[PDB]
Amino acid sequence: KKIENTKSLSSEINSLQKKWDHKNSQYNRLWQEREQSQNQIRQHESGME
Amino acid sequence: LTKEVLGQALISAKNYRDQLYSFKDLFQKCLFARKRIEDLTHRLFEMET
Amino acid sequence: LTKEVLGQALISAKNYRDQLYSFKDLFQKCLFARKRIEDLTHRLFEMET
Repeated sequence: KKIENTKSLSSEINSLQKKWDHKNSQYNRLWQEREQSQNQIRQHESGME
Repeated sequence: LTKEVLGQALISAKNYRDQLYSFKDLFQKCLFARKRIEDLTHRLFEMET
Repeated sequence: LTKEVLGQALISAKNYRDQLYSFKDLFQKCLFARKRIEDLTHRLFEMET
């Protein structure tokens, strides 16, 4: 019975780890996109100058 | 009010019109870049939560 | 190919070009808003999951 509990907890932990890793990857991508947007603003401002 | 002087002035006015249109286009680009940067910032904050 | 008709046609073409630029601006706003809705629906799907 205790082993069954541990098995369920292990599966839950694996799923949670997968979810957190995916979310972190998406967060990194989004931050990179934001930095690209800021660089775009600077480039555009030079062009308008 | 010579032919050459006024022709040059008119051509310069047309080219100024073109450059002004391009400038407004870049201004629009900057506007949307700023808005998207704001969007990404708040999205990233939520993602961190 | 008469004076009045061609003058009117020239004015028509000029107004066409200005209207075309305004339409371009509206189209770009529509593009940005469409992508906003795309991201929002993606997020809504994630949250439903």
